[PDB]
Amino acid sequence: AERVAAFLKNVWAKEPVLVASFAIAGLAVILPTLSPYTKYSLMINRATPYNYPVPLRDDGNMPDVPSHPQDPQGPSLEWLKRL
Amino acid sequence: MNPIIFIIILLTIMLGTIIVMISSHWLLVWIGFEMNMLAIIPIMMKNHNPRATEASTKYFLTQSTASMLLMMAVIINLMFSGQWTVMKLFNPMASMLMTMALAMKLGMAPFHFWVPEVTQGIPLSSGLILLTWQKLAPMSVLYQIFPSINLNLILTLSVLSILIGGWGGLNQTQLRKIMAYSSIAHMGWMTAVLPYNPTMTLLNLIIYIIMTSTMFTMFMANSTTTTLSLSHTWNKTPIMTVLILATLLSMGGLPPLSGFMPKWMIIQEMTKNNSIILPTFMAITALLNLYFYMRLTYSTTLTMFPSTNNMKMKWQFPLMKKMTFLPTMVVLSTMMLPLTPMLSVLE
Amino acid sequence: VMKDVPGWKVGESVFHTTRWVTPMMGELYGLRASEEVLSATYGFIWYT
Amino acid sequence: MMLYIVFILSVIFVMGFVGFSSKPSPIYGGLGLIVSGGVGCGIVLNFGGSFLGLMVFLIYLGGMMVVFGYTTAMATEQYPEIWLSNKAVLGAFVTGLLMEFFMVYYVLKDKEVEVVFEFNGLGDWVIYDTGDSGFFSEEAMGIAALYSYGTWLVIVTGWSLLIGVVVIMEITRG
Amino acid sequence: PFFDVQKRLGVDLDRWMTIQSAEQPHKIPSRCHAFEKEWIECAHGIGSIRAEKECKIEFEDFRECLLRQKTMKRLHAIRRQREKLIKEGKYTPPP
Amino acid sequence: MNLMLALLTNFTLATLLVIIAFWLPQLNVYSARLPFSMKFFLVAITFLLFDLEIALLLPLPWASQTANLNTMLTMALFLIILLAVSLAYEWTQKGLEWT
Amino acid sequence: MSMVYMNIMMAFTVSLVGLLMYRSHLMSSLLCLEGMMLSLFVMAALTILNSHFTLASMMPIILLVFAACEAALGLSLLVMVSNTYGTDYVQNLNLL
Amino acid sequence: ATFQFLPDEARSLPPPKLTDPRLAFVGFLGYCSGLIDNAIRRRPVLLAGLHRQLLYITSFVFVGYYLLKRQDYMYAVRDHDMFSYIKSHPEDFPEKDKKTYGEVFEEFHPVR
Amino acid sequence: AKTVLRQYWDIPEGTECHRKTYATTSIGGAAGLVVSAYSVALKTPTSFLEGVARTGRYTFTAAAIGAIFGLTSCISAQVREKPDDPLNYLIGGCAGGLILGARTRSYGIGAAACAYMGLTAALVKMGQLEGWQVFAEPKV
Amino acid sequence: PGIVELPSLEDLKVQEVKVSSSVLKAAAHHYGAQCDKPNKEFMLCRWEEKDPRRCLEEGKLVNQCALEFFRQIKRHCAEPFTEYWTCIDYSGLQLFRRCRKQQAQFDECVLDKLGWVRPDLGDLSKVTKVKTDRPLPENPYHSRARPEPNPEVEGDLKPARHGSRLFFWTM
Ligand SMILES: CCCCCCCCCCCCCCCCCC(=O)OC[C@H](COP(=O)(O)OCCN)OC(=O)CCCCCCCCCCCCCCCCC
Ligand SMILES: CCCCCCCCCCCCO[C@@H]1O[C@H](CO)[C@@H](O[C@H]2O[C@H](CO)[C@@H](O)[C@H](O)[C@H]2O)[C@H](O)[C@H]1O
Ligand SMILES: CCCCCCCCCCCCO[C@@H]1O[C@H](CO)[C@@H](O[C@H]2O[C@H](CO)[C@@H](O)[C@H](O)[C@H]2O)[C@H](O)[C@H]1O
Ligand SMILES: CCCCCCCCCCCCO[C@@H]1O[C@H](CO)[C@@H](O[C@H]2O[C@H](CO)[C@@H](O)[C@H](O)[C@H]2O)[C@H](O)[C@H]1O
Ligand SMILES: N=C(N)NC(=N)NCCc1ccc(I)c(Cl)c1
Repeated sequence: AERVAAFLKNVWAKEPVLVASFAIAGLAVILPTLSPYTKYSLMINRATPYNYPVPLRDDGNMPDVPSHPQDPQGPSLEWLKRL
Repeated sequence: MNPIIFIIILLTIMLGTIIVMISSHWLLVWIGFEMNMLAIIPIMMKNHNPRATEASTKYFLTQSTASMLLMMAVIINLMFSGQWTVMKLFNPMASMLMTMALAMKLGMAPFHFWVPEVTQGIPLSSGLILLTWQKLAPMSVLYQIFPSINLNLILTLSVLSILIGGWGGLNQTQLRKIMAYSSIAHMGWMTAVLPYNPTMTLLNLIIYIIMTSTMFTMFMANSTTTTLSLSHTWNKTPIMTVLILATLLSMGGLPPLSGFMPKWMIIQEMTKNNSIILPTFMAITALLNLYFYMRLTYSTTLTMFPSTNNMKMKWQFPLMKKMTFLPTMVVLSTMMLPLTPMLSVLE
Repeated sequence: VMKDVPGWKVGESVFHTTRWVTPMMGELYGLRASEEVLSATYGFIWYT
Repeated sequence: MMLYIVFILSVIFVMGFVGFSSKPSPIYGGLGLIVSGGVGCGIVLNFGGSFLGLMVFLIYLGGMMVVFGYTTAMATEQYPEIWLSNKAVLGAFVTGLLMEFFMVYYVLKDKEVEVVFEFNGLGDWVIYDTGDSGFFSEEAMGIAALYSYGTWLVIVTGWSLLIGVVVIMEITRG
Repeated sequence: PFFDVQKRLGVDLDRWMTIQSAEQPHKIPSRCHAFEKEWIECAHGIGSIRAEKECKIEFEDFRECLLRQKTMKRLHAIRRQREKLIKEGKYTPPP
Repeated sequence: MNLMLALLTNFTLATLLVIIAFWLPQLNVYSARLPFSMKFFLVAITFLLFDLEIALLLPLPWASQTANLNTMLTMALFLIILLAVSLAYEWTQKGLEWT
Repeated sequence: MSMVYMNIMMAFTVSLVGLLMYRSHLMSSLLCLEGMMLSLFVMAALTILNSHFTLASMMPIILLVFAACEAALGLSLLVMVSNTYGTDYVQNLNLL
Repeated sequence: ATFQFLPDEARSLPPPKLTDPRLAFVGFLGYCSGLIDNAIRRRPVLLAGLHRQLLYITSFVFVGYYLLKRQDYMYAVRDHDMFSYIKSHPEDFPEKDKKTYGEVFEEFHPVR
Repeated sequence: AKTVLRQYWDIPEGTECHRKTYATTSIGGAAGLVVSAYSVALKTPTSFLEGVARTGRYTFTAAAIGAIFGLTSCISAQVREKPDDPLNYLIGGCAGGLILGARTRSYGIGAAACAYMGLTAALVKMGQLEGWQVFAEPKV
Repeated sequence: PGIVELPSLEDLKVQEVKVSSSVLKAAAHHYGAQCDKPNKEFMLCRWEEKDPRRCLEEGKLVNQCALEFFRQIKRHCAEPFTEYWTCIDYSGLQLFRRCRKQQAQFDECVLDKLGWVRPDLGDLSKVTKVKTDRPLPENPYHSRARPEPNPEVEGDLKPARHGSRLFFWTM
């Protein structure tokens, strides 16, 4: 640790541009895994509807699929509106 | 070259070849050839002299041209079938273009001229890669597209390579040019049987590589690139002359040696298909190779050529070259005929 | 136009299948003024 | 007529190829390839390939051909030969144009031609897709997929470019 | 592939781009999706020797969708007849 | 259409200004190797190779719309990191010095 | 086939003939090689775009990247040849 | 199977014996490689590095044994394929009616 | 080649001698042009006219060899009244071999060519009668 | 090949919804809520039948519902709706976010006079289910019978009879 602190101070004095590059590149690699908001990135991308949502042929055994878009069943974007 | 860079470049040569062999997509096949060519050029140039630069340039121009013809065939194939799967091609012009593209990469006659030129101009170890490992990727592609190859084109290419390779070797005193022409003829055997039994293509390829690696390894152990230099071997390492004699007799197809096996099995497959004239003609033409293989055995092992006084100084030092795998390769190059039924592992 | 052409069948498919096939541009506008064909073919690509 | 833009561009494409392929001075040979590159982009743009067309300008013309001309000035030619002064260049250049003119004349006349193979002459617009009303560029979606579907493409492509740097540095060290 | 490492390991290195009826971004279909799908399903598992004979109907339709050679011919043919009558004055286009 | 007219106008005007710039009254009645460093070739080639990989990074704004963000982010960083390794190799092998 | 394929295919053949019929400068042959790549790029893009094969939209970019990298290597050999002889004339490459 | 050296169905076949004459010949080849190793490096051919000579024989036999398994398996598969095809296609392999030599006519060619 | 070769074999032996002689001379001339093309491309002629002379030498020599073979072989079949006889081509093959000896101004080449072309021609006739295959289609 | 069967010009006539895209844009959210059923029936037919000729009667019901939808705006909410879609129409991208004040007026109108509630963010992108008496198509691709597979090779693996049988070898 004490040897590592001396090494970091030496490159801060001599190569501050390179030290900044490596620190920033390290944060790019590491922070996405530690961030509590990285999971919303997938949810938001999933929620964007790029093509028509083709309806399903109701067979009487689909209690979880809504009959109307304003019915309560089906995925909700309430988390997104609050977020 | 730094030894780590040399290792990484060699692994890139192997990786590109492996990409060709595992790919199901024509684009990745083409990438594998592109990757492979990029990594081999520096080992051709590594001695930095005008002859290596000329060889590298000639190799680049040949291989780049074949890569463009290959991609043209692939795109024609896409137009007429709408897919990229590595398999039979769906257009006869695509098949001809790919066959000629792959013939150029292999250095088959009449696209052969670069093989003796390039092999002479590069070191022995680089020539070992060029004439063995570099055959795998194009052969593995021919192994998969053969159902759609034109028979007359493939057999015409095969017959010319056997003729040119045989006549080309008769006039050679350079060992690298002897290997280059020997290689051209052997490719003709490999592709001649391909329309009939690809397994016998693989058998011929593997044995050719084993025998070719043995010769290059033995040339390297002594730093011999010419016939006359090789004729000093008896007065330095007598065992090497015996080993070179046995391998040369095997590369000539003489029974009971290993190199008889691929030609024996190819003759069988062709005759099962009522092909008598062609295998007969190929076998007789292969006697041209036996002549200039025997000539090397005369000047290397079966006679004793004049020596020089400074040779005495060499007696005091041992061989320090690695000669990696040589004892195994020479035994496999010469003593495998009793195990011929083992070819079924290639099925 | 093809009433008297010998051996012509009107509206004959070029496909063995009887499945509906989406018509290409020539099938729809093959008999129409070049201007509408310009708009239909290159209008979007040429719109700023 | 503008309906034949792609055919007309393809004619200029070919004439530019007869230009640099006849091999004038590589200064002028480079110019002909540059014009063909631009014309080649024009063809691609009229098939909905906006991104692909622009990469030709950016990478082919702006990148590779810039380096070609750069190297030409350093190691090939600084003073160009007068264009078509050589008889071989003039003969091939005129020979190539002559074939292209005849290919064009008969296609326009008959609305088809058989130059070794049979080609149609109604107009390239005929084969175009008639339905389109997605809210996105399909080409862009396909290219963006290089990072989701094409992991293996990215690995081998990136490795090859790194090896290119390593290899070229070895090659030129001497 | 020469060595089918991809199937052995269950890894998809490059099968995803081989055909046009494979999964596409945002489920964007190719023009000939139905024709490629029909031909592939016909020829599956029987081998190319049998396929070249027994799936010939599906493959010709697929090639017609890919290159539209019969369709372009039929249009090119109807157009000649039209121009003939217009020139000979026995036909008049509708408004 | 509008784009072709804009391009034609720009270069047509540039042509006219140039030829006019060359013709005005006056009122007068009476193939080798450049001695140029290998270093400048390597700059051009290095620009080319770096430019080719920037071509592969250009689609990233679209790729970030993907639901497969784990893979996209890994591949994007993998590419940029290999781009940095290329620079570090040039750098440590003295490919960036001018002396 | 469509009109365009005639001329694009003709363009590829012209550059291939140019490639196979050398003159003197090695750079001229390298230009014919890159001309072939260009026509392959256009023909690939047209086929992929017209069929609306979405995932292959990337293929032409991959082709351009690898061919440019191959071109960089070819240029490196050209300069190394020119450093040896002072010209890029291919008739100097006859030691072998 | 797919890209498998020894698929699972191969385990139904008898293994090669460790006294197989083909495996013995492979071991002899391994022994010959050991002697050639000594000869090229100018060691005493018979005595030098018996530890190295032993690994030559062992490596050949170990690899040879597995190659002989796949060899015998591939011929078993060929035979299995051949007999299945003959059973599936009895019309192409009719049980021909066989005549005795008293019934069949053969021309006589005197040797005089 | 397929078109010309099929024309030669379609004509029966010993009938329409001139039609046979056209097929062989056309085949021979094409072979001579092929040789000239490679010779000019690989061994560069000193001048343009020298290249034209070389093409004429090879092309006429090959055509002359083919012409005499077709003439000699078909007359012999007609004169002998032996259509399906390999010996007619043996006579024709040797006659063509002699012309090569004449064109190259050598008796040795003429003697060798007679033997080597004569046997080759006779074997081609046996192959036609017996149905021997040179490029056999894969059967098994 | 047969004849491509086509409906007559009289089968293809229906009252059209001849309003500009900014008008459709302005009413789209309420249109999605009100005309969902005939709209989702028609889209089910199209992805099931894969044939425009097979869904023309559902297609006409799509128009009839849209015309009745727009007549209800005309009877009670014409002036607030015109102010709104004119605001949409001004924008070159037809942006909702630049018109919230006019949207609110049009929304307070339909809610009061017609009872219409604007669907929430995410609602109109839901997959729904429709009860259709139209039978499920059997062979929408018009597929031919598939070729019969090659006979399956089966049984017990036995050693090769007398080994490899390669020439003289006994194993
Ligand atoms: C089993 C099934 C397969 C059967 C096929 C046959 C395989 C045989 C080939 C095996 C593989 C090659 C290995 C050959 C072993 C050679 C051993 C040998 O010849 O003796 C070595 C001897 C050593 O010489 P030196 O270094 O000086 O040490 C001793 C002091 N004088 O060297 C010398 O003294 C040099 C003497 C001059 C050379 C004389 C030349 C005649 C000797 C030829 C014998 C080798 C024949 C090989 C050809 C194939 C045989 C069929
Ligand atoms: C030369 C080799 C260079 C290789 C460089 C590789 C660098 C890769 C660094 C980032 C890789 C992982 O990056 C990120 O990790 C976090 C871990 O919480 C993942 O996790 C995040 O997204 C997932 C999606 O499945 C959510 O379910 C999860 O709740 C969320 O935390 C991200 O999906 C991923 O994008
Ligand atoms: C050395 C220069 C190389 C230049 C390469 C330039 C690329 C040229 C690409 C041409 C592709 C055309 O490919 C060719 O097209 C026609 C069009 O139907 C195909 O079709 C033709 O032959 C088949 C035979 O069954 C039938 O469809 C039909 O008789 C005929 O139309 C050919 O089978 C195909 O070989
Ligand atoms: C030069 C060094 C070479 C080192 C090679 C290292 C291994 C490279 C492996 C890359 C492929 C990994 O494995 C493959 O990748 C991605 C996830 O990453 C997955 O593919 C993913 O992207 C698209 C998006 O739909 C689909 O293909 C698939 O639905 C999805 O899972 C594949 O289902 C997986 O099989
Ligand atoms: N004869 C061909 N051309 N091809 C081919 N290998 N066909 C397969 C016949 C075969 C032969 C040996 C074995 I062992 C097996 Cl399992 C199968």
